[PDB]
Amino acid sequence: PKKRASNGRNKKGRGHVKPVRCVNCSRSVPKDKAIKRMAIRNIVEAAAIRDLSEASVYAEYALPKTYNKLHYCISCAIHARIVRVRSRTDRRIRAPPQRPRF
Amino acid sequence: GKGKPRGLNSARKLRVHRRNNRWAETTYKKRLLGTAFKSSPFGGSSHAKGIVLEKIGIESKQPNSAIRKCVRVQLIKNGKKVTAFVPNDGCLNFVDENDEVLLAGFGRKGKAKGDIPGVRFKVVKVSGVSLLALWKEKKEKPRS
Amino acid sequence: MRAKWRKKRTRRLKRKRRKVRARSK
Amino acid sequence: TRTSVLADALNAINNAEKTGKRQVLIRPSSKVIIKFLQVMQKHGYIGEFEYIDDHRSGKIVVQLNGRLNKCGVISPRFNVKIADVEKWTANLLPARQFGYVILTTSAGIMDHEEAHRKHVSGKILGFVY
Amino acid sequence: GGKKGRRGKNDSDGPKRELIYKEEGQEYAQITKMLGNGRVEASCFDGNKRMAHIRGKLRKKVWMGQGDIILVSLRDFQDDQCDVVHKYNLDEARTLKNQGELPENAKINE
RNA sequence: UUCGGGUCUUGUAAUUGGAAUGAGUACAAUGUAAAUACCUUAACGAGGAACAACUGGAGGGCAAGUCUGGUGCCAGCAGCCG
RNA sequence: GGUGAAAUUCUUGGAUUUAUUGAAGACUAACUACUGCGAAAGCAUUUGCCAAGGACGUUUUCAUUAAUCAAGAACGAAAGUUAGGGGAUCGAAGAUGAUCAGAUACCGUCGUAGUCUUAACCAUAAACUAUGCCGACUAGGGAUCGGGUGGUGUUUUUCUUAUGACCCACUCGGCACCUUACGAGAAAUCAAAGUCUUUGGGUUCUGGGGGGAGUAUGGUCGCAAGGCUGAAACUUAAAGGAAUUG
RNA sequence: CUCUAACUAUAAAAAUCUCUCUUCUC
Ligand SMILES: [Mg+2]
Ligand SMILES: [Mg+2]
Ligand SMILES: [Mg+2]
Ligand SMILES: [Mg+2]
Ligand SMILES: [Mg+2]
Ligand SMILES: [Mg+2]
Ligand SMILES: [Mg+2]
Ligand SMILES: [Mg+2]
Ligand SMILES: [Mg+2]
Ligand SMILES: [Mg+2]
Ligand SMILES: [Mg+2]
Ligand SMILES: [Mg+2]
Ligand SMILES: [Mg+2]
Ligand SMILES: [Mg+2]
Ligand SMILES: [Mg+2]
Ligand SMILES: [Mg+2]
Ligand SMILES: [Mg+2]
Ligand SMILES: [Mg+2]
Ligand SMILES: [Mg+2]
Ligand SMILES: [Mg+2]
Ligand SMILES: [Mg+2]
Ligand SMILES: [Mg+2]
Ligand SMILES: [Mg+2]
Ligand SMILES: [Mg+2]
Ligand SMILES: [Mg+2]
Ligand SMILES: [Zn+2]
Repeated sequence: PKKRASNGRNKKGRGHVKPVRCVNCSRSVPKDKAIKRMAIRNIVEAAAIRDLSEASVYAEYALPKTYNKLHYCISCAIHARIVRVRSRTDRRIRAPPQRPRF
Repeated sequence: GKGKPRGLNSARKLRVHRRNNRWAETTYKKRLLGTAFKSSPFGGSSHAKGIVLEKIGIESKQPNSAIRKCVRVQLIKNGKKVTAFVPNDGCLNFVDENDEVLLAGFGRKGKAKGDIPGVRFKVVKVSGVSLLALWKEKKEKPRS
Repeated sequence: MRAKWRKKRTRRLKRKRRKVRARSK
Repeated sequence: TRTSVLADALNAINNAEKTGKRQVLIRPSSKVIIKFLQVMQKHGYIGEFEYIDDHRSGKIVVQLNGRLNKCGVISPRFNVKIADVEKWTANLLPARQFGYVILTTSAGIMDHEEAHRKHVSGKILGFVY
Repeated sequence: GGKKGRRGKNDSDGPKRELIYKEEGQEYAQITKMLGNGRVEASCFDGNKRMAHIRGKLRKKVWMGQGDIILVSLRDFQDDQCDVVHKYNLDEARTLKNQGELPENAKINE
């Protein structure tokens, strides 16, 4: 039976979208059923911020960030802990998991 | 509103649609194709005589463990050969080899009944006399 | 069994039967 | 496309009655709708309707009072012989004490009892009760 | 082994049973080949190869393999087929071998 | 007052009586072209009223047994479930 | 290199990485969304040309010219087939190196056909919203795309204004969405799967238990692959749908 | 009745299983 009224795709009026590959297993999966995660982070972690600051010329370097949108498959997304199985009454909710920190 | 047409001048397509759909049934298809006359062991026949060829028993299905005592009979009307079942405790011995036996339907519309595989016909009479009269010793086999 | 592989096995039977008929046509 | 206009009118009446309203706005407003609602007025199943001239098919505003429970067209206007009137009443009306199979005879659009009184019968339009 | 055993009848006849002989149609035979559908092929000690049904009280109650002495009941109406009725566990089979109810040319020993 | 008459009736018992009657035979007559047969009717014709009603079924569907003996997944039954 | 871990493989003829560059072919990242166009497949770099199209605006024009459709036709993903062109990547077959009891499977390295194209075929997909099309009505809440109306609205700046971009309100059309049952369902659920025993708006196609079987045969299309049409004999008491507790 | 910030990141191998299922009424 229908487990998802949206079918998981989130297409609703296209018929076909262009697939994208998984970052882990390289699964040719449609771009909308290709759960996306925008990893924006520091090129140097908080573990080495002090070390870099003490041992860097150009006092108060901006310490540029790194940006990458990861296109996971769905099997990896279940397994690589990105997305989790949910209650059938919890599948309703599409909001992100409540603002990890405020 | 519905798949069928509804106009006052749509009798033709309604009739032909019903006529084309009637073939989906099994009774109507059998009656019109005349499969009973051509392929069935008897053509529209409730009873049929035959000659006993050999005297075999067949094991039952899984939930039922036994060997039902049947008999292979070659029909006289056309020459077909069918297995048939002698229905009672001590009736196998009553029918002897190479005697005329009158087979009847098995009651399940020409299909195997119960736990007995590959049989579709009872045995009602043997050598002119009925099985039920022999089983209660009301009549005896003429032994001709 | 899958309908796919039953279909393919039927197609291979048709392979052999078509080659046989073409030999004897 | 709009094939049977009276069907649209009666469907609108049914929908606006089931929801508990007291008025309907029927758009196309032909002769047959006017006669049908006039018969319903004569028998009380409807209130005080209204024709709104548009110079284009007009419209109708229907007032209800909750007395009606179901309209409905017999979309193929079957030729109903005077012998088959009783069969239609049995198949459509819920009881013999009331209900009316509105049918169009050569003497106009009339309820089945009136047609049986005139001893005339024609095609069937719909049913009200 | 398994949890099946506790569901069983627990019919423990381990002690030496008294072997059953052949009676007016019941005859000894040897399993030649194992077939499917719970049916076996038995070479009887008469020069014939009968087809013997794995039979009630014997189907999933005792497990029998190739080259097993066996007792089988015939059917007078059909001689070709028969029914396996009892199985001898290789000890009383030796006793019958010495007493020689069966031709001794059929030597089956571990 | 235990009762209990059974005061008022309804069944069960190889107890026990008196009746009625055909199914059969059969003088006749009717019937029929002639005969059967039917309607009528002499004379016989019921006590175990032997003048003897079977056909299927008794787990459910489906009314009626978890009584007795026999066979032990045999024999067999069972339209289906069993 | 690569991996769970290894090995096959390339390397002091100096590989792997290091800087400029050059060649080829494919692709069009990030922008990319419960967003758009299209009859469906499908469509994502810029610019020009070619014609086409939906929606809106219209006190413009014809007046039933329309809806659905047997026969007939046009397109029809990927794969595949003939030839000509290319030939980067990735990779059916194959070659091996591993893992295993076996592994000619999954992990790995090479690797033809193919992938990319110009003509000619093919006409099948879980070609799915598993919901035919046209038409009417029925219930509340926001947003979103295209168009159009009004604002004594706001920033814009070209002194003011005209645009544009927003803000508020309304309307038409579209992909959609939230809540709810007062309706429908065997329910999962559906704002249509409602207005269906209170049964009839028009209309096309399909199904009558499972298997045999989308098989055989007979046509027909195709070079071939295969497509369309398409049973029975026989066998079976179930197969199946949704949901509840383990 | 007033607000848009923090972050990572594992995938060795594991095949198979035979009986036998049994009433719910005050
Ligand atoms: Mg599932
Ligand atoms: Mg998703
Ligand atoms: Mg669209
Ligand atoms: Mg057997
Ligand atoms: Mg125990
Ligand atoms: Mg009786
Ligand atoms: Mg009986
Ligand atoms: Mg009995
Ligand atoms: Mg009863
Ligand atoms: Mg170098
Ligand atoms: Mg781009
Ligand atoms: Mg867009
Ligand atoms: Mg067509
Ligand atoms: Mg191609
Ligand atoms: Mg080529
Ligand atoms: Mg390989
Ligand atoms: Mg290998
Ligand atoms: Mg590989
Ligand atoms: Mg490669
Ligand atoms: Mg198809
Ligand atoms: Mg389909
Ligand atoms: Mg069928
Ligand atoms: Mg099928
Ligand atoms: Mg053909
Ligand atoms: Mg299920
Ligand atoms: Zn993956």
